[PDB]
Amino acid sequence: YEPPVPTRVGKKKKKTKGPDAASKLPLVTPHTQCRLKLLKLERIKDYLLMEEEFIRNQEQMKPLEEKQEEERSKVDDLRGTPMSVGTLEEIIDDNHAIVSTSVGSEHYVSILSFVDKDLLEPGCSVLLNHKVHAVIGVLMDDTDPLVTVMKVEKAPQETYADIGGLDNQIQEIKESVELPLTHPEYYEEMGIKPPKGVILYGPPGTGKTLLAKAVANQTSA
Amino acid sequence: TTGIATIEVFLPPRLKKDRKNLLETRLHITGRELRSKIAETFGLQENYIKIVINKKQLQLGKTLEEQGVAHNVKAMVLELKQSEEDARKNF
Amino acid sequence: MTMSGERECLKYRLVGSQEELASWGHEYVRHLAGEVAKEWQELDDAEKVQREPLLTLVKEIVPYNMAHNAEHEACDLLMEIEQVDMLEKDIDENAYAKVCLYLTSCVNYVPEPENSALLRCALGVFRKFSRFPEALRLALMLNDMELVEDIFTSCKDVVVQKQMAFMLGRHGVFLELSEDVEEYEDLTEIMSNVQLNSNFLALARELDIMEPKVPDDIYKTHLENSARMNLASSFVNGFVNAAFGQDKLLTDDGNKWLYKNKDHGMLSAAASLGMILLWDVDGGLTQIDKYLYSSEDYIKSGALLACGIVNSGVRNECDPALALLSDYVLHNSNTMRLGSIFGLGLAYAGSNREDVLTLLLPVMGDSKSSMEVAGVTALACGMIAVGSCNGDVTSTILQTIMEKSETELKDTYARWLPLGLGLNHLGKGEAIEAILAALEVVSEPFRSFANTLVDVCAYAGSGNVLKVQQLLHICSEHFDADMGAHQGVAVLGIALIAMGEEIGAEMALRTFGHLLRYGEPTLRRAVPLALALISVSNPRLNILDTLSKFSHDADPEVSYNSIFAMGMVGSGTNNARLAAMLRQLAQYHAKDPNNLFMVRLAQGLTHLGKGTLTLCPYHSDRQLMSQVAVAGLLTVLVSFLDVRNIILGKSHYVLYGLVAAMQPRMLVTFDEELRPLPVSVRVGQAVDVVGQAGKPKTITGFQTHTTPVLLAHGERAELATEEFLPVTPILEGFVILRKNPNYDL
Amino acid sequence: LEGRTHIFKIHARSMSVERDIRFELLARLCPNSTGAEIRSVCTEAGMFAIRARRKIATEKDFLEAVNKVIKSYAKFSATPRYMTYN
Amino acid sequence: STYSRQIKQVEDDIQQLLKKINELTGIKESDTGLAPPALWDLAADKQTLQSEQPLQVARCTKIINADSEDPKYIINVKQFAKFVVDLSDQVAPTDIEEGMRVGVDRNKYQIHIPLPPKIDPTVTMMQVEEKPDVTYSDVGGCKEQIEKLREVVETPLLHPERFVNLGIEPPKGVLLFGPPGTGKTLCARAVANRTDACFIRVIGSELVQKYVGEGARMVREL
Ligand SMILES: Nc1ncnc2c1ncn2[C@@H]1O[C@H](COP(=O)(O)OP(=O)(O)OP(=O)(O)O)[C@@H](O)[C@H]1O
Ligand SMILES: Nc1ncnc2c1ncn2[C@@H]1O[C@H](COP(=O)(O)OP(=O)(O)OP(=O)(O)O)[C@@H](O)[C@H]1O
Ligand SMILES: [Mg+2]
Ligand SMILES: [Mg+2]
Repeated sequence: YEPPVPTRVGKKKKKTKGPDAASKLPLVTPHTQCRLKLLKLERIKDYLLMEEEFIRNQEQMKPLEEKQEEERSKVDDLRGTPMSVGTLEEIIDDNHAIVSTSVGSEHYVSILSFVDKDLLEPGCSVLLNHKVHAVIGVLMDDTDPLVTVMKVEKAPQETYADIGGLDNQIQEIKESVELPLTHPEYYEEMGIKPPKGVILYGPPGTGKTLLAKAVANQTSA
Repeated sequence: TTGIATIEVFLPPRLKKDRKNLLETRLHITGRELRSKIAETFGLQENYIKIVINKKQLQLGKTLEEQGVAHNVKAMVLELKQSEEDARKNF
Repeated sequence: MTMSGERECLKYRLVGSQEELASWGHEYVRHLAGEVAKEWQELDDAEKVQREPLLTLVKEIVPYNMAHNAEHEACDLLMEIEQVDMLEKDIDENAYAKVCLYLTSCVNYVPEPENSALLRCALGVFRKFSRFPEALRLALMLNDMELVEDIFTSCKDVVVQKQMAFMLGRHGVFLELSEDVEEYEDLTEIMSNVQLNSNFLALARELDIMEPKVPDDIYKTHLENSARMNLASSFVNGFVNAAFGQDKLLTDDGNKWLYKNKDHGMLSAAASLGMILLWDVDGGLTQIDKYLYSSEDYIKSGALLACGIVNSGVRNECDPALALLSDYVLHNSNTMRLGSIFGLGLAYAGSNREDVLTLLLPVMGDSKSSMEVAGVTALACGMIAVGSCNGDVTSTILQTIMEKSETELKDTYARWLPLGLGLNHLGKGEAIEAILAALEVVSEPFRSFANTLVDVCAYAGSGNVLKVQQLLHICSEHFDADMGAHQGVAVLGIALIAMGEEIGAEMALRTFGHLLRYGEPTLRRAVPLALALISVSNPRLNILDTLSKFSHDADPEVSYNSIFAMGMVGSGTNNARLAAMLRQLAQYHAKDPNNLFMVRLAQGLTHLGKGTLTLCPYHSDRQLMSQVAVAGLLTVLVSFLDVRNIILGKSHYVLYGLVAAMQPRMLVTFDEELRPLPVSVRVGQAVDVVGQAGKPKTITGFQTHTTPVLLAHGERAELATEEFLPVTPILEGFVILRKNPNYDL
Repeated sequence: LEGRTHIFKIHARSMSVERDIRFELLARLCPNSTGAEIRSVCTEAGMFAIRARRKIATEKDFLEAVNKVIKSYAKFSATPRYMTYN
Repeated sequence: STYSRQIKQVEDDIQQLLKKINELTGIKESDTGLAPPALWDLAADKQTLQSEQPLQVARCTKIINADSEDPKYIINVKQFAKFVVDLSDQVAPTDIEEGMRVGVDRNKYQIHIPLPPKIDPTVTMMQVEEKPDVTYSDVGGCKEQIEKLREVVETPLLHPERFVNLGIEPPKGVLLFGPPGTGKTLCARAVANRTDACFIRVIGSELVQKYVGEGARMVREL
C-alpha cells in the first residue's frame, strides 16, 4: 500500500472570499457613453447570445436524468436529510478526508464531487451525510459573537467638523486611514506605501477617541 | 572582371574582425585551395573551418565554376570542433 | 432637443440660422451631432443633394468637440456616417495622441471593411504628424508590405529608422533595402536579428543567470516525500537552457546522455541541443557538427532538425541552414528527411522565400515520402509562407490532399496538411472561399476536419463573432471520435479567433467552461489547448485553477492535455506557484508514465529560457500579431489533438515548433550608436487609458528597475525620469533612447 | 553608514525623488537608526511632498523626514533600551 | 450622451442574459458549500456512495501473535469502543504498526487503511503556503548576516552534494537577534520566499495555551 498523494497544493482554502463568481464581468473602459463602449458592450452581449444558444442546445438533447433542475434535485438525494454538521480534521486526498462529528468520533470519509473543494480547510465546519458521513457540503460559519462586538455597525455621528482645534492632528490621521483609501493614486505615483500605523497620545479628554469617532464616521472600511 | 570574383565572407563573432571582409581569388582553383586561403587571409586554422558558398556547402573536390559560384557571391566561415576526419573517427 | 426630434432638430438648424454651431450650447450640438448620423443612415443614394449643409456642420462640430476635450465624441460622429476621411485635416498637435489611441482601440470591434479604413485613417494622422514609429505599427497591423516600404523609406531620421528596423525584426518581417539608402549595413543587421544572440547573452551576464540548469534542479526530487523519463529530461534541459549556449548536460560530453535515450527519444534529444543554441547561428553550428557525422540515423537527423532551430528567428544574409539541409530532404531513410523539412521550416518560418519552398515542395509529392514527412512538409512550407496566401504552396497542399486515398486520411499525420494550408492563409480572412471551394471535393470526415482548420486559420486574431458563431454550431451537435474529429479544432478555433483582444478572449474562457462541461470527450480533449492558445505565457489564476481541476481527469487525453496547457499557459514565466503545482503533479502522476511525461514537459516550459523567453504571439503592447509565432503555436497545439500518437508516440519532435514562437521578454535601452544604456524604468501592470482626458497613468502597482529587465504578459514600461526621450512610445523589445534637450536646461 | 545608505536606496527605489538626493548625507544624519526608521523616513519624505501637492520629493522633504522620524520620534525609539538586551 | 439610451438597452439585455445563463448553467447559492455544477460527477458520486464505504478512524494498540498466520489487532476507536480485529485481505501485515492510526469498518472493524498521524489543525496552519513578497535584495546592510543565514538554512537543501562528499554536517539552527526593526523577520521572510522545502512559521505567543502540557504538545506535533 502507498499513501494517497493530493493533487491540490497546500492544505488551506482559497484566499479569495466573496467574489462575483461566474458574474465577474470585465471592466470595460472607459465608462463614458461612447461608441467603443457600445462596441465593447456589444461584444459582451454577442458572446452571451452564443453562450445562450450553445447551452440551450446541449440541455435540449441531454437525457431527462441529466437536467439542471434534475441534477440539483438529485444532489439533495445524494446529500439526504438531515445534513450532519462536522469538523474537518485533515485532507487526506482530493476526494478523501478525516472528519469528526459533534460526539468526538472521527471518520475517514469520501468528499463528494459537488462539494466546493476550495472551501475545505482543517478546523472548518463541514456538512456530512447522516448515514455515510461523506462530506456533502461546507457550512458557511455564521458571524461569531466576537466578530459582532468589534465591528461598529453604524458610523458614529461625530464628524471632523465637530472637532475643534486639532487641525494638524486631523490632517495627520487622514493620510494614514482616509487618504490612502479615498485617493490611493497619490501614494502610488509617489512610490510609497501609506504610513503603516498611527497612535494618538495626550492628556485625558484631549480628543483621541473623538478623532477615531470622526475617522469611523467618514470611512468606507 | 578578368577571372576574379568578389567573394564576401562572414566571420564568427569569436574572432572580433570586420564581418564585412572581402576575399579575392581565382575561379579555376578548387574548394581545397579556397578553404586554405580563407584561413590565412583572416588568421584562422584551416583544419577546423567549413565554408558555405552559393547557398550550398563548399565541396572541396570540385572547382569553383563547376560548383556554381558567381560574381558578388556571399560566403561564411563555420568554426569546427574536431576535424571532419576526426569526428568520423571519434566514434 | 427635448422630445424625440426625428428629422426636426436638424431641420430647423439646417434651414434656420447658419451661424456658429456652438453658440446654441454644447448640449444642443451633442444632441444635434447625434441626429446628424441618425438621418445619414436613413438618407439613400438619391439623397446626395440633401447632405450639402450636413457636411458643413461636421466641419464645425469636429473643431468644437476637440476644443473642449470632448474629442472621443468627435471621432464617433465621423464613424457612423462613414466619413472618417476628413478627421485628419483638423487634428492638432495637442490632441493627436488621443484620436489615434481612441480609433485604434475601435478597430478590434468594428467589422470589415471599416477595419482597414479606421486603421488607415489612424495611420494618416501619424504620418502627417511625423510620428513614424507608431505609424509603422499601424502599417504592420494592416499587413501592408507596400506601406511598410513607404513608411520606412520616408523617414530621414536614421535613428528612428534604426529603432524601426527592430520592430520589423521582432515581428519577423524582413525588408530588402536599397544600397543607396544611408546606413544600409546596420539597418539590415538590426532587422535580421543577427545581434539578437549577443544582445540576449548581454542580459544573461547582466542578470547573473548564465549558469546552466540541470533538469534535476527543476525536478527538485530531493524535496519529494526509463526511455520516456530520459526523453522528458532532454526537453526540460533544452527548454530551461534555451538560447543560452551553455549546459552542464549536452554542452559537455553528452554522448552518455544522448545515447541514454532510445528509439525516437534520441531524435528530440539531439534536436534539443540546438535549442540551447537558439539565435546563435555562428557559435551554435560550431557545436552540432560533432553529432552531424554520427552513424546512428536518429542523431544525424535530430541534428539536422537542430540546424533549423539554430537559425530560427534569425535571418542570415546567406543561409547556412539550407546548405546543411538541402541534400537530405529526399534521402531514402525517412528519419533523415524528418529532421530536414521540419528543421528547414523553423529556420525560415515567415519568409515566403521561393528557393526553399521550391526545394521543399517536391518532398510532399514524393512517392517514398511517408505520411509522417508529408504532414511535416505541410507544416514547414506552411510556416515559411505563413500569412502570405502563396498559391504555389496552396496548389500542392490541395494536390496532395485529394490524391490520397480515403483510408490513409484516417491517419492523424494527414491532419497537418490542412494546417499547412491554414497557415499559408493565416489571418487573411475572406481569402479562403476559393480554397474552401476546392475542399468540398475531399471526402469526409477529413473534409469536416480540413475546412474547419483552414477557416479558423483564415480569421486568426480577428475576433469575428460571426465566425465563432459557426464553430459552436459545430460544437452543438455531439456525435456518439471518428465522426467528431473536427470537433477539437472547433474548440481550438474559438481561441485562435478571440485571441486578438482581451474582451473577446475572456468571453472565450466562459464558453470554454461549458465545452469542458457539456462537451463530449473529443470535444473536451481540446479545451485545454484552447486555454493554452488563448493565454500562452500569461499565467492568470482563473485558467490555471481551471486547468488544475482537470489535470487529474478521468479521460487520459484531457489529463495529458491539461498538464501541458498549464506549463504552456505559464511558459517562461518562472511562476513559483505554478512550479509547485507541477511538482505536486509529479508526485501524483509518478506511477503514470504518460501523465508524468507531460508533467516534466510543463516544468521545462514553465522555466523556458530561465524565465527570459516567451511564446506569446503578440507584442507591441499586445496589439501587433506575429505570424511566425502562431504557426509554431498552431503546429504544436493541432498536433496535440492526438497527444497519444503524436506527442506520446514517435513524433514528439513537433514540440520544437514552439521555437518559432520563442522570443525574449525584452526591454533593452540602446544609445543612438546602439550600445547598451541602462537607466531607471518603471515596470507595472498596463492600464487602459481610452476615454479619460488629461494625463492618466498607464501603469498601476509598478516598481522601479534598471532597464535590462524582463516584462511578462500585461506589464508596460515607462521611463521614471525625463532625461531620455524614447523613440517609440511602446517600451518593449529593443528601444533607442535619445537625450532630452529640455532635461538639464 | 554603508548599510544605511543601502537601505535608503532599497526603500527609495520606487520613489519619485529628485535627481540629486544625497542618500549618503541622509545615512549620516541617523547614526544609530533601524532599517524600519529608514523606511519611515522614505515614506514620510514622500508625505511632505504629497502634502504640498508635489509629485516629486525633494531633498528638503527627506531632511524634514529625518527630523520628524529620527529626531522628533526619538522619544519613542526602542533602540536605546534594546541594545542593552542584545 | 447620444449612446446613453443604447448603452442601457444592451446593458439590461446583458444583465438579463447572465441571469438567464445562470438559470440553465446553475451555480446559484453556495451557503451549503456547493461547487459549481460544471464539476458535478454525480454518476461517480452515486458509485462512490455505494462502492466506497465509510471508515472509522481508530488507533492500533497491540498486535497479538504477529509471528503466526492469525495476527489479531487491538484498536482504540476514539470515543466509541475498543476492539480486537484482524487485518483486511487488501492490506499487508507489515503496513500496520502498533500506535498508528488506522481506518476500520462499521461492521467487523477490520483495519482497512493506515492513516496519517493526528495533527492539531492549528499546527497544520502554522506552515507557510504562500511565500512572502520579500527577497534578499530587499535587505540592505545585512550582507555578511545574509550569507551566514543562507549557508545554513538555504544552501544545504539546495546543494546537499557539497556537504556529504566532505563528511560535513551543516548547522541545523540559526538565531537572529537584534533591536526591533533591524530586519530579523524581514530576513526570515526572504528565506521563506526563496526556500523550496516546507516552511513553518511559529510565533512564541502561539505556543502559550490555556491547559497544562499543550505548548509542549504543540511542539511535539510541530
Ligand atoms: N478638541 C476637541 N474638539 C471638540 N470636542 C472635543 C475635543 N476634545 C475633546 N472633545 C470632546 O470630549 C469628549 C470626550 O473626550 P474623548 O473621549 O475624545 O477623550 P480622549 O482624548 O480620547 O481621552 P481619554 O480616552 O484618555 O479619556 C468627546 O466626545 C468630544 O465631544
Ligand atoms: N536591513 C533592512 N533592509 C531593508 N529594510 C529593512 C531592514 N531592516 C528592517 N527593514 C524594514 O523595517 C521593517 C521592520 O520589520 P522587521 O520584520 O524587519 O523587524 P524585526 O527586526 O523583526 O523587529 P522586531 O524585533 O520588532 O520583531 C521591515 O518590514 C522592513 O521594511
Ligand atoms: Mg478615550
Ligand atoms: Mg520580527
